[PDB]
Amino acid sequence: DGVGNASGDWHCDSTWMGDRVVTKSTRTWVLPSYNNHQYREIKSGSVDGSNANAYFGYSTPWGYFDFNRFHSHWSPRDWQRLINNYWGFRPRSLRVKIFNIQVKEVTVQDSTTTIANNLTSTVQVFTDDDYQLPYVVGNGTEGCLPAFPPQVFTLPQYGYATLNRDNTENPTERSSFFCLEYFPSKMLRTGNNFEFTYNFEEVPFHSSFAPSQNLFKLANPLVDQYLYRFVSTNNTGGVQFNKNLAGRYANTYKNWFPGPMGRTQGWNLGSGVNRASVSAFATTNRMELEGASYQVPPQPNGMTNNLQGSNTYALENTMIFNSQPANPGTTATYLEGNMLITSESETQPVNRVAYNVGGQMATNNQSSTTAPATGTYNLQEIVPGSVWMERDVYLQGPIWAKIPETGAHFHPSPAMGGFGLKHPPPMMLIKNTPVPGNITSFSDVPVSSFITQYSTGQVTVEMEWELKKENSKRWNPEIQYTNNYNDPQFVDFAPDSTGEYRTTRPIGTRYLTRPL
Amino acid sequence: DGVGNASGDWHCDSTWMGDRVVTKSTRTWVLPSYNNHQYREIKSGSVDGSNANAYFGYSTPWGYFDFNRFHSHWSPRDWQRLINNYWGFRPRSLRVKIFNIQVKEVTVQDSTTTIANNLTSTVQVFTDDDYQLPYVVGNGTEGCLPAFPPQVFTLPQYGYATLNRDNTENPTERSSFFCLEYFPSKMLRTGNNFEFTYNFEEVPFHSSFAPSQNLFKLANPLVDQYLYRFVSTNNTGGVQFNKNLAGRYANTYKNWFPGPMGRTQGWNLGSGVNRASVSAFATTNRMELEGASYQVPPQPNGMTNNLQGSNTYALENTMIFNSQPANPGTTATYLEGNMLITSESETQPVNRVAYNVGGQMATNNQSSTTAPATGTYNLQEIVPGSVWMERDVYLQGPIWAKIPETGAHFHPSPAMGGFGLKHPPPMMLIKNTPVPGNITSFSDVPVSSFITQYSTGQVTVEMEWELKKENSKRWNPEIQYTNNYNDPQFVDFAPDSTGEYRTTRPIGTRYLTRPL
Amino acid sequence: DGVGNASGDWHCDSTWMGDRVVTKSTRTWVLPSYNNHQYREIKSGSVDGSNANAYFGYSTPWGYFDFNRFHSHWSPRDWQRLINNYWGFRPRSLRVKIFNIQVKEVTVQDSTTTIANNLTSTVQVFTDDDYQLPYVVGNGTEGCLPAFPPQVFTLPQYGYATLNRDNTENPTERSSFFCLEYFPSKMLRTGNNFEFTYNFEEVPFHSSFAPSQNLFKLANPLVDQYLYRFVSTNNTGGVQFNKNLAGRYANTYKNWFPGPMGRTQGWNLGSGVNRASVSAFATTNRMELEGASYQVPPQPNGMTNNLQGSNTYALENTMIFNSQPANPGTTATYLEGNMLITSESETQPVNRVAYNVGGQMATNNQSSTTAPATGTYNLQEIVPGSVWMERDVYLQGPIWAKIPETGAHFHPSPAMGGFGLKHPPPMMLIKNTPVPGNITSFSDVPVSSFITQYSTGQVTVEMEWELKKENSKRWNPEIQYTNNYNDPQFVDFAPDSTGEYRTTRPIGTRYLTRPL
Repeated sequence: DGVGNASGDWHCDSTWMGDRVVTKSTRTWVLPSYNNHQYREIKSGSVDGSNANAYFGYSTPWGYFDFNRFHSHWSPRDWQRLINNYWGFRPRSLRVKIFNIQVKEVTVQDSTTTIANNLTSTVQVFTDDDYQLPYVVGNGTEGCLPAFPPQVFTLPQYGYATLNRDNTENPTERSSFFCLEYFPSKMLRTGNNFEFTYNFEEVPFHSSFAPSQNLFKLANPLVDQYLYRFVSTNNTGGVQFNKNLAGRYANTYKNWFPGPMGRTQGWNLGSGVNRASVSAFATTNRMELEGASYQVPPQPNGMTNNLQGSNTYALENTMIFNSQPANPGTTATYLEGNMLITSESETQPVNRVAYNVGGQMATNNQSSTTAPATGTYNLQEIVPGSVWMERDVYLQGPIWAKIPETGAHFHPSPAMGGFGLKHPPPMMLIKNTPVPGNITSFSDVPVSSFITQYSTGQVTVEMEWELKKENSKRWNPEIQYTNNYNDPQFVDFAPDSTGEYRTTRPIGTRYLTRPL
Repeated sequence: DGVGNASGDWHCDSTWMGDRVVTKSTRTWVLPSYNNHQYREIKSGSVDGSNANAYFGYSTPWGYFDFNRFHSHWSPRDWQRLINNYWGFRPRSLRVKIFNIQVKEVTVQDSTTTIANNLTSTVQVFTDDDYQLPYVVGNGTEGCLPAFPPQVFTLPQYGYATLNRDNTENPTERSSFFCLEYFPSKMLRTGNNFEFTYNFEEVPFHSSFAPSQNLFKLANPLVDQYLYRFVSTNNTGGVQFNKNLAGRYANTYKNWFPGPMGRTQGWNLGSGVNRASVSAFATTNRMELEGASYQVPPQPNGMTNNLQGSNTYALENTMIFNSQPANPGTTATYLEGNMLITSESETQPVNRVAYNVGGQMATNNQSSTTAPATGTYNLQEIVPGSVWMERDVYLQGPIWAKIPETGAHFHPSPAMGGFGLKHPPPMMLIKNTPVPGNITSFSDVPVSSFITQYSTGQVTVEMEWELKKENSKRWNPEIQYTNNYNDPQFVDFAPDSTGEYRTTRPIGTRYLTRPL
Repeated sequence: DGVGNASGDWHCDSTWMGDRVVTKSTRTWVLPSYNNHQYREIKSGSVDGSNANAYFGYSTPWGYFDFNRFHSHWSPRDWQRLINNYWGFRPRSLRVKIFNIQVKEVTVQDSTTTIANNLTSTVQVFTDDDYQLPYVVGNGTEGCLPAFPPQVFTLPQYGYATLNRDNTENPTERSSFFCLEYFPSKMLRTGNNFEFTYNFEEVPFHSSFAPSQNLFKLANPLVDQYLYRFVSTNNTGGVQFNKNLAGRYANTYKNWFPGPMGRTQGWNLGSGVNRASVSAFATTNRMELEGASYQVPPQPNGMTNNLQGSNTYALENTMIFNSQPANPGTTATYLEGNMLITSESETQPVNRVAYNVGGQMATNNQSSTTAPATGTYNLQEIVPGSVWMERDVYLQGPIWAKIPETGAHFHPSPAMGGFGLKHPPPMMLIKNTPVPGNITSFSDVPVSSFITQYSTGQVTVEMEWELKKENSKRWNPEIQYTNNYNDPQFVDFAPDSTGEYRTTRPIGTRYLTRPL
C-alpha cells in the first residue's frame, strides 16, 4: 500500500477451545545481504580426523524463516497447561505473514556510517511448495523464531550440501546446483506484505503420557498361568516342567516385546564416577555410509537413555540443549551445569535401557556331553509383536522433520523427536534485491558493486493444534510439572536484571499416566 | 473360424500419451509335446555337496507363456526415453492374445521325417486366475518372450517342487500333486484364438531417480545445531560437551538412518587384485531353512553392492546377467567380459556398502577402572526411522514377483527388484492335446502310443504403464543414458553379421536426480 | 502507482505443456546516462589495414534491452531436456515487462560521492514497432540478458552506422540521422511500469536432429540399378557401359545434391600440426562491397566446418564463443583452451566439408588426339535438387536476425544460425530523462549542466516456444547430451568458489537422429 501505513499488526496469543488450541507468535527479524548478492560454491575436506566432515555445496544470498521449535509457539505457562492435562497433540495448520518491511541502506562515508531507509528497495519472498530444493529445516539447526517475544533475531543464510566425491571436497557428476532465482517470487517494497497458509497431513498424536504398568508384568498377579515351562532335566536327561505361578513375572509367558535397541555407552552425571581423561569420539556409536563413519545421535527410537533415580546417562541417546544461545562456531568446553540434559525415563516400562545388554540367546546345541550355553547381545532390531515409545518432545526441541524421498522407509518417526512428515511446512526463503552502485560505462561483465543494505520487518506464525483429552480413572493424584524452586534468586523463564531470558530446565511432555 | 483365415494380426509398437505409455509385443512361439503327454514325478537328492539341492516334484506335459522381463516389452530406445525423463513408473494393465495356431504332425517313416500340419488337432489353454497352482513365473527363470521381435522361441515346460522329506528326494504326507487337466481350458483348432485381460493391483511407483544428497548431511552447512554432544571427561571424570558446528556432519544429530544390511564379501573386477584359487561356496552368505543351508543372492534390499568409481563388488548382492542366452544346463566357466554386471551405486547416498561393517555399538560399561569399549557389527536389520532405496530394475531384469501366501510379511519388495504383487499376472498354460495312434484292440490300460506333433503360433502382449513425471529445479545438466561407444565395430542392440542379437550392457533406471 | 509499492514480481521459470513450452526470465538491469544526454556523431577511417573498418554514424543517449541469445531464456537443464527429446522448435510469442524502476542521483561533493534516489525523476521507454530505426539486435553483439539469473547487467548504448563515403569516415548526402526523441515514448517514475507483447510470424521449425543416412547412399544396397554408366572406350573409341551394381554408391545415379559451398581454410586443434607464425587475415575468405574487402564469418549455410573424429576445423566457418564474458575492447590473445569452439559434424552426411574441394567438372572436349581432362572447383552455389542443413543453434548462440529490407533475397536463413524474420521483436529503447542543474539566467543556448544519475530496475521476458515431437522407430539407443565429466573439481554450469558462473562447453541441438 504505502510508506506511512502499517501492513500488519502484532499478534501474540494463545486461544484454547476444547479439543483445539491456536497459538500465535509474532517477532521482529533482521536480514543481512548475504554473500553480497552472489552464490558461492562451498566445500570441505576432512576435519577433526574424519572424512565424514567432507562435503561439497553452495551458500546462497538467501535467508529463510525457521519456526520448527516448540518454544517459538508455546510460552512456558501454555506448555505447562498442555503437558499437565492432555494425553497427546498434533499440529493441524499453519499460517504465516511477513509484513512491515523496512529496507535500510548503509554508507561508510569517511567512517561515520549512516543508516538511511531506501523507500524504493525490495525484498523477494517465495515458498518451496513442491519441495524441489534441499530441505534444511528439520535438522536441529539454529536461527528459529526466538522463545521470548521481545527478542529480535537474524535470519539464517540458506545453504546446502549436495554430493561430494569419495569423502573429499570434490563434487561428482551427480552433484546438483540449485538456483533460487529460478523460482517465481514476490517482490515487496515497504508498503507490501506476504501471506501463506498450509495444512498438515494426517499424523498420529504425540503420546504425552507415561506407562503406569511394566510391559513384562501385564498378567494378573493373583492368578497362575495355564501354561508351563521347562525348568530342568532329571539325572538321566528327561525334561521337567513347572507351572508358571501368579506374580512370577520372570517366568510368565509374554505376548509382547520391548522396542529395538543398540547399546550406547553410559556415563555418570553429578555425584557419579567416570573413567577420567577419556576422549569420547573413538568409542561412540557409529553407522557407515559411502565409505565413511558417522556418529548417529541420538540413536534410533526404542530405548531409554536413563533410569528414574539413576545418574547414569547414555549421552549419545540423549537430546542435549544449552540453557541459553551461544555464539556461532564456538569450540568452548561445556559442563553439565550449563546444559539442559533430557531423560526418557518415563518410557522405561517399555523401552530398553540403552547402556545395558538387550538380552541373551542360546549359543549352542546342548547334549549329554555339552552343557547349554547362552550369550548376551548388544543390539536387536524390530521383531513382530514389538512395542515402544518414541522420543519425547520438549519445549526447546524440534516439532517436525521431512521424511527423505527414497521410495522406502520404516516407521518414519524422527530420531530427534516430533512429527515425521512427507510434505512438511515448505521452506520460506527471502533475500534483499540487489541495487547496483554508480555504474557509468557498459560491460558484458556482470555488475559487481552494490549499494550495501539490509532489511527488517515482522513475521507472524499462527498454528492450530489438535489435542487428545485425558480420560483417566486413576484414583490417587498424578505427577504434574510445577514451578518448584527453593530460595530462588531469579524467576526461571523470565528476563534477568540485564534483560537476558533465563531458562534453567528442559520441559518434556510426559507427566500424566495411563495403564497398558 | 477357418483354415485359410488368419485369427490375429502382428502388433509391435509403443505409444506414449502423457502420463501413460502402452507397449505392444508380438512373438512367434513353438510348443513341444513335453513328456509325451504324461506327468512325471521328478526329484533329487544332494548335488554339489548340498542337500539344499534336494527336492520332490512333478514335471507336466504343459508349457507356459512367461513375459516377466522388461525387454520383452521395452525396446532399447524406448527404455532410454523412459529412464532419461521420468522419476518413476508402474504397470497398470495387461492384455494377452494367442492366435494363428498351427499344429504339425511329425512322422519318421524310414528316416525321411516329414512334417505335415494336422488341421483337426487342438491345443488347450487356460490361466490360473485363482492362483491354485504353484506360481513359478517370478523366480528369474528362462523362457520369456525374446527381447528382439524376430526371434522365435520355445515355450518352457511347467514343473514345480512341492515338499521333500528331511532334505532328501522323498515326498512327505503334505506333498501335493496338482493335475492341470483338472482345470477348465479352451481347446483351439487352427482357426481359433484365445484372449485374456488383467489389471494390476495398486503398487507404488518404482523410483527411477538417484539421491542428489547424502542421508547424513541434510543439515544446512552454514548453521550450527542448537544441540550439543559429549566429547570427553576431565582429569576427574566430569563429562564435557561441545556444540555441533556447521558442516561437521560426522557429529551432527540425525533424524534418519540407512537401510538394513548384512555384510557380503567384496571382490575386485578389472584392474583389481583378489585372493587367488578361492572356491566361493563356503564363504558365501547363507540362511538356514528346514535343516539346510541356502545361498540367498542377491540378499535383502537396503544395501549398495558397489561404490561409484570403485572396482569392488559385493558379487552376492549383485544381479548378474549374460550378454546373450546360453544353452540349457551349461557348466562352463564365465569371466567378467561375458557378463553384464550391475551396480547399485546410485543408492550409495542412502544404502550402506555391502562389503563394509555397518557400524559399531558400545560393548561394555566404562568406569574409573575401565576404558569405554566399542565393537563393529556385520549385520543390522530394520530400526525405526530407517530409509533406503530398493534394488533398481533393468531392461533385462524381471518386472514382478508373487508375494508368498503365509499371512505375514514385511515390506513385500522383491529382492531381485521389481514389483511385489499379491495377485500377479496369472500363469498362462498351454499344451498339445494328445492324438492316439493306431489302436485296434480294447484294453483297460491307458493308451500309450501317440501321433507325434508340436504346435506353433503367435502371441501378443500389451501392457499399459503409468509414468511419474520429473519435476526438477536443478539448474545444471543431468546425467543421461547415452549410446556412447568408441570406434565401434558393430552397433550395440542390433543383429550382428550372422543375425544374432548383440547387447553389451545392462541398462538400469536411475539417471535423473532428486534432493532428499 | 506509488513510491512504497512494488510494480512487479520476480518470474523465472519454465513450464512444459505437451507441444509448447513457456520460458520466463527476470533480471536486474542498470542504465547509465550515456553521452551525458546528447547525440554524438561517431566515425572512423581505416583501422588495422582495412578501409572496411571505416564508418560514419551516431551514438545516442539511449540504451536498449537485448534478449536475443538462447541462454537468456533457457537454463542448461531445460536446454538438455529440449535437445534430447524433440526434433525441432520455434518461437511463437514474446512478452516483456520493465518494472520496479529506481532512479538514483549521484553527487561528488568534496569527493565523498553520495548516491541518493531521486523520487521525482523518470526514464523513457519505447519500442520501434514499425522498424523505422536501424535494427542492431541480430548481429551477435554483447549486452544481452545474462545466462545466470542472479547476475545484474548494464544495458548497452544504442548506436548505428549509416552510409560513409568512399570507404572513409565522411558521410554522404544519403546518410541519415535518426532522432530517438522523435518517437512517442512512455515516461515512468519509480511507481510506474511498462509492458509489451509480440507474436512471431510463421517460421519453420529449427531442425534439431541429425541425418542417420548419407545423402549419396539412399539406394538399397541389395539391389542393382536399372540404369547404366559409361565406363570406357574400346581400342577404336567405341563407348562402353556397365550396369550400376548394388552398394557401389560411388557410381549410383543420384536424384539430389549437397548444399552450396565456398572453400574455407582448415586448421588443426589440439594434437594437430599447423603452419607456424601465420597471420590469418590475408588468406581469409572475403566478399567485396562498395570498393572494400570484408571477412564474412561464418560463411553462408550449406557446409560442415569439421568432420566427426577429425581435429581439423574450417575456423572461418565456425561459431566461436568465449567460456566467459570478457572486458570491452580487449585485444588479448586467446587460445583454444579458453574458447567454446562449435562443430557442425552432425550435418556431414548432407553438407560438404568446408576445407575440401567441392568436386570436379570436365575442362575440355576429348578427341582421338586429346585425353579427357577434369578440374576441381573451390566453390559452387545453389543448383536445382540441392539439399542441406542450416547451421545449428547453441545455448549461447543468437535466436533470430532481421532480414534486410531490399525487396529481394534467397532462403533468408541467418548465417550465424537461428530464425530469419521479416518483423522480429522490435528494438526496446530506454533512457534516463535529463534533469537540469542550477540554471539561474536565461540563454537561447541549450542547457548543458545536468544532475548526474542512473536508473535500475527489473525486466521480465516470457516466451512461448512450439515443439516438434520425435516420432522415431530406431531400435537401438540414441546419443544424448549428458553431464559427463571425469574427476570434476567444480560443477559445470554453476557458480565457482568466487560466485562466477562457469560454462566449459557449448551445447548444440542435434542429438536425435532421423533417416533421410
